[PDB]
Amino acid sequence: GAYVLDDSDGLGREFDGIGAVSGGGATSRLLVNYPEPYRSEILDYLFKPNFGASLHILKVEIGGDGQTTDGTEPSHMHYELDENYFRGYEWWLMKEAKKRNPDIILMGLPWSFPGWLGKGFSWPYVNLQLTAYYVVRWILGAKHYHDLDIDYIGIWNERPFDANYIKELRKMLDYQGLQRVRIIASDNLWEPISSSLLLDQELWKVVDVIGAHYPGTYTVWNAKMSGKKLWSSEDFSTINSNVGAGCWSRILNQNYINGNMTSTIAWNLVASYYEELPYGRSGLMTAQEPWSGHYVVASPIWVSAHTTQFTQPGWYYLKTVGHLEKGGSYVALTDGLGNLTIIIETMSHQHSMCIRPYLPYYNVSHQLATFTLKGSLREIQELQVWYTKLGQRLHFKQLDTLWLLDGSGSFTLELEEDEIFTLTTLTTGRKGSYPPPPSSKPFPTNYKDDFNVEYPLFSEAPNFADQTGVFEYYMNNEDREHRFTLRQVLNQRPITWAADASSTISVIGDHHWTNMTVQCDVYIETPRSGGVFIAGRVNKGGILIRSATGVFFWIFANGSYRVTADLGGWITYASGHADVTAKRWYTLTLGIKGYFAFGMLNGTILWKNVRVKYPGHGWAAIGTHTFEFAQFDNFRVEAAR
Ligand SMILES: *[C@@H]1O[C@H](CO)[C@@H](O[C@@H]2O[C@H](CO)[C@@H](O[C@@H]3O[C@H](CO)[C@@H](O)[C@H](O)[C@@H]3O)[C@H](O)[C@H]2NC(C)=O)[C@H](O)[C@H]1NC(C)=O
Ligand SMILES: *[C@@H]1O[C@H](CO)[C@@H](O[C@@H]2O[C@H](CO)[C@@H](O)[C@H](O)[C@H]2NC(C)=O)[C@H](O)[C@H]1NC(C)=O
Ligand SMILES: *[C@@H]1O[C@H](CO)[C@@H](O)[C@H](O)[C@H]1NC(C)=O
Ligand SMILES: *[C@@H]1O[C@H](CO)[C@@H](O)[C@H](O)[C@H]1NC(C)=O
Ligand SMILES: OC[C@H]1O[C@@H](O)[C@H](O)[C@@H](O)[C@H]1O
Ligand SMILES: [Ca+2]
Repeated sequence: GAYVLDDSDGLGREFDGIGAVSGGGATSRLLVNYPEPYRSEILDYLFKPNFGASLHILKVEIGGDGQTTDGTEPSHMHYELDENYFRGYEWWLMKEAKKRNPDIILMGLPWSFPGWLGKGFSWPYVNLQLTAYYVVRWILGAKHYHDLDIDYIGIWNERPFDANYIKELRKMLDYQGLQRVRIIASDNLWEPISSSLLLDQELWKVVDVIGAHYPGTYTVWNAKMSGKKLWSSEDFSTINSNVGAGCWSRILNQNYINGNMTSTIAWNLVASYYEELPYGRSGLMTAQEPWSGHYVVASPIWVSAHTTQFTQPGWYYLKTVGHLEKGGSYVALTDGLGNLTIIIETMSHQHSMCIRPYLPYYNVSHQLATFTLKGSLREIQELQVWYTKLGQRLHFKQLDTLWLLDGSGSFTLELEEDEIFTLTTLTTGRKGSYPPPPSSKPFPTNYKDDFNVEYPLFSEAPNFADQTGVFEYYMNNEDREHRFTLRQVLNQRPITWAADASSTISVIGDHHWTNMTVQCDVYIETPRSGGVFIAGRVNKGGILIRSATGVFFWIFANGSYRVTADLGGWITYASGHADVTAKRWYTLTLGIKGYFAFGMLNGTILWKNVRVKYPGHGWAAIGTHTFEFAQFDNFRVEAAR
């Protein structure tokens, strides 16, 4: 009915920021090859202050060469004795974010690790000092090569922690003069981390934040007892339609209200991965067409604004926050300098369903809300007003100032369903705008890449999304016909997070493609036992990469060939002998039209009119039989969608 907002009785918990994740996995893959100015606009919509999402926090995967949801991300140590601080795009992303917001808070977390850390096991805790050394090299590198200070380091995404590891990781950070860097654990459930902290003072000393995943707005008693900052360190993961923006809006408030969480971080920052990959379009905005420049500033960018443009890490929540009588919720915060921000949400059950968890139905309906400013707040007479309505929508529209000059220090609102209001003393608010970008367009139906780039800006060719193994630009001075190629660089299975395939593979193009011709030069580096393939109609990737079907055309250095229906090689379409050895350049062609396929070795037919499942559709792809060195060159694809 009436709700009091006051601070004379003290303050709530310190606010830590709203953020998002790049990674887990390859979520930003297709953002790096956006033409300008679009790439830069997209970044502005995410990171520029007083503009778009205006994020406070950027969390990135520390790549371990394993598949980690929508692809793999390259590690800084592929092998023992390898150190390279320039692979992939997270370094870049971090720099672009610091460019726009110098005060952005940066976080790193591993999902997978290179297999060599396991010392013969797929386990990152066999040698604690080795795994810590690995993780600490990354933090050092960020600083030494990119001038990036990493503020928070995690443990092992949604996997078990080892308390001795966390202790070692702290000792190791300190030893390298990284006392400044804080530790967040365990990026999984509230337990066993929370009880672990109450039972072990030494573990308690070295963990600074409890970050939990998909908590459904709630915490647990042990976490409250710990006195640690509590964060939803990964949340959201829902299609950025109105439903998703509704989900985001509700949990932004109710994570603090119900769960005492002082930060929430969305997976993922931006949908820059093929939509047909797992959890497609579940970023705060969409940017999945570098070939066209098309991007969508989706509802969740403006939901974010309603909190980020009007708060900063270091502000405090008030004690007075809660639910509304008739549905929805409200939080309020101050900076302790006379500024006050009020964020109100009325998301209806039906337009705010998150993927994890699903909420039993709850009611929201029209209501009036009366707010009264007691304590050091009574002295406020003017408040700027921002308003969003989800579902025909209006986004982040500024409304006329509200005045409380009567001396009541009180006002009232006509709240309805699926609305958000931000009431703030701050006047910096802005609904940033660039002109609309180009219209969406399918992936090009003729496409070529000869990999001829001597100093590439990124470590991998555009549009190729690795789903097992890691493919890289490769310069080979000692050959002149193939001096610039794409090379698969893993020589052993990673300490996996997902169920990586047994074969490496990178997918590309348009998932709708159904008739297509794929050509590529391939070179097998391993004698006797090596193998490579090219494919089309590849229908699954990411988390599901093991399930992928399609038409796979393999050659091996034992003088043989197989055509399979599946990446796992279980199902045979044709197989035979071929004049193929290791360490020789061969040109593969694969043609698939309706019910039939054919392969050519070096322009000459190897197999014709082999029957294949149809209809079927999916990407094109290149890859290798195991985790083995191989090269590709002069890639082309001609497709019909
Ligand atoms: C990919 O290739 C398949 C196979 O070529 C395409 O399906 C085929 O579509 C054609 C024409 O669109 C069908 O042609 C036939 O033409 C005669 C004469 O006018 C007509 O009387 C028949 O009823 C039929 O329309 C053909 O039957 C059909 N083949 C199969 C196996 O379904 C497909 O359109 C191609 N996909 C894309 C989008 O490029
Ligand atoms: C409200 O917010 C601002 C920013 O936090 C407070 O600080 C001043 O704000 C102006 C405008 O941004 C700056 O140009 C000054 O340099 C800031 N002064 C200081 C000492 O930081 C401001 O004091 C707060 N008070 C209100 C309600 O306006
Ligand atoms: C957390 O929130 C509850 C209500 O949701 C509140 O009563 C309690 O004081 C808070 N716990 C803290 C800040 O430790
Ligand atoms: C929700 O509550 C309102 C107000 O009490 C009521 O009019 C409406 O019938 C309720 N809807 C459901 C499905 O419970
Ligand atoms: O909902 C999808 C997300 O789920 C999390 O468990 C994971 O950390 C993310 O990488 C992503 O897969
Ligand atoms: Ca070349």
